[PDB]
Amino acid sequence: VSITSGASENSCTVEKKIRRKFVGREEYLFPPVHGKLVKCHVYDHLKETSA
Amino acid sequence: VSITSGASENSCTVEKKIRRKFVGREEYLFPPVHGKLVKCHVYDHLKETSA
Amino acid sequence: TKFRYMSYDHDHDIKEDSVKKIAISTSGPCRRLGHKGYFLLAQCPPGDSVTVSITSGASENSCTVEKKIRRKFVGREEYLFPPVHGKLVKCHVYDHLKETSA
Amino acid sequence: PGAFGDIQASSLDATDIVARTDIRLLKPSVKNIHVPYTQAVSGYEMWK
Amino acid sequence: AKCEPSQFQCTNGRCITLLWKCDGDEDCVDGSDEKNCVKKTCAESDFVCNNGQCVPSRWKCDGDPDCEDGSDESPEQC
Amino acid sequence: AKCEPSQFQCTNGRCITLLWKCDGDEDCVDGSDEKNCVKKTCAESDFVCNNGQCVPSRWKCDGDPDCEDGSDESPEQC
Amino acid sequence: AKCEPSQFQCTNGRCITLLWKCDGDEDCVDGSDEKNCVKKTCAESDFVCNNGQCVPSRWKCDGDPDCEDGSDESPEQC
Amino acid sequence: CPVPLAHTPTVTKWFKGITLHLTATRPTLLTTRKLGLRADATAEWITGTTS
Amino acid sequence: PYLGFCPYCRHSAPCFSPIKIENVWDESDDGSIRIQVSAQFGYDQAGTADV
Ligand SMILES: [Ca+2]
Ligand SMILES: [Ca+2]
Ligand SMILES: [Ca+2]
Ligand SMILES: [Ca+2]
Ligand SMILES: [Ca+2]
Ligand SMILES: [Ca+2]
Repeated sequence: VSITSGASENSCTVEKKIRRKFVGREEYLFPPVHGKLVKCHVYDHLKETSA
Repeated sequence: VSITSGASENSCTVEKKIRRKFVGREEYLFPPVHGKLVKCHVYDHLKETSA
Repeated sequence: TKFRYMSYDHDHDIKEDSVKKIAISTSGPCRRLGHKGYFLLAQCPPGDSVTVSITSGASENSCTVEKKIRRKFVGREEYLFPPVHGKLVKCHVYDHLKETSA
Repeated sequence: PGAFGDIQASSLDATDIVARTDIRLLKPSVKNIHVPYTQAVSGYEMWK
Repeated sequence: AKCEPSQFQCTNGRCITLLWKCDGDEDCVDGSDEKNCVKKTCAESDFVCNNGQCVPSRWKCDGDPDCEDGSDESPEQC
Repeated sequence: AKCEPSQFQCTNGRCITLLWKCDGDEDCVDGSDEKNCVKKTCAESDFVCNNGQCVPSRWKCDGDPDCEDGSDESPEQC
Repeated sequence: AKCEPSQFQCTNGRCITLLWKCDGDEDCVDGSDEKNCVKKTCAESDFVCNNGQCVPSRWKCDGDPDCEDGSDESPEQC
Repeated sequence: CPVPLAHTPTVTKWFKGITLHLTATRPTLLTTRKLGLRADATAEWITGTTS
Repeated sequence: PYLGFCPYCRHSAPCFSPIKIENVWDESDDGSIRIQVSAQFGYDQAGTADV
């Protein structure tokens, strides 16, 4: 995570094994146009939600 | 491929096994200066040609 | 602040440009840790090639060289980021002080 | 530690959590306030 | 009953994927978007794009997009 | 057998690669690039670099050199 | 000796770190920073940052940080 | 230079032998040798948890 | 907001930073990640909320 403005051009990072993730049992680089829909979990964008 | 103009800033992508390949019999990262000029095929940058 | 190179111009004279317009890369951009004479010292992420480049109008060419700059680590654990706490062991690092003679 | 269920509770909302993830801490050798901790990768992860 | 999409069997008897319900396009013949989701109607601290999408008004021209349609970099000023 | 460039023999008996057939660096004492091969200097609106490469009319100064000699981005004209 | 930092022993007899020998943040009462390293200040053509590590004022405010503390790009300085 | 310390391996002991419960996320080079006439030394780039 | 000591940031050597990674989660099936960071977002110096 890094800001790039003024004196505060600082960065920061830790070792995270953020491997490629998929759902279902077929690998993909991107969700396909279509073919099947399955229950999955995602971090929703509505910042009002609380986890 | 992306239109970085900022005016309609957008991008498109598709899966493709765009893997580096090499004519001849030795792996190389870049065409080395010296060795046999073996027969090979490449796209003619002259846009007036037709495939 | 500046570096110098022989120009392609047919009068064959040395031309200068500011060093902030140099960059070094292998996969992602490197950090230019120090420079002195015809030597650049940089820390780079692992990769299969090294590339030096300029970003200065006509002087925006670049050069790449095949080199197996694989990741390496002192000690006994293939750590990615230098550990914050642990044993200190004898390691060799290029002294960024450009006065030092190799 | 490191086996499945290395952390447990009767429910996620319960405050009676119990675990044994072999948590251990070392001396803070560096000036910068720290709390060096070493432990088994979560047994839930290994089981997964 | 649950069916093809595991979504909602809409009023006209069609297994419609709720993934499209909150989109502004009536997927079913009746209902669906008629059970209108939260169009917040944002105050002028936000600009409004061609989709009606709200985004922070200081980004109405900055060289980088904020709306899906990119109207926050529209040639109407930028 | 094929010559070392796998290509045409020039007048002195040497053979030369087509990669040099029209480079303007006459590889042989007679022939090679001396034999007619087509060059045209584009439209009169466009600019031209030291080696005779053209560049598009709107790129005569823009920060990105479209000739590999850099001529379309030199401080000598930008 | 070669103990907690495998480096030096201060006058209090404690193990103390040569890595922590020359830095504003000082250490054991003697057998430490006082015999300073090369802390020489550059010429007045160089800008001086809050850590006192000078850097050429030919740069200073340019959108690219040159000091370890980042002082050269501050709006308090630009 | 700083180098990490892999989590101390819980040791399980039994008749004339030991079981080391290694637990390290990064590849860690375990080595061991007997102090007898034959060292019989071994080395293994252990990863994750293993016995 | 507040500050912390990151194992690594702008100039490599571990240093303090107003922006520091505290935890990283990647349980989303879409592979998105949620970061906890030492800085605060959506709040002003006065503490008033602003996107
Ligand atoms: Ca709908
Ligand atoms: Ca915008
Ligand atoms: Ca020729
Ligand atoms: Ca150009
Ligand atoms: Ca000190
Ligand atoms: Ca600067």
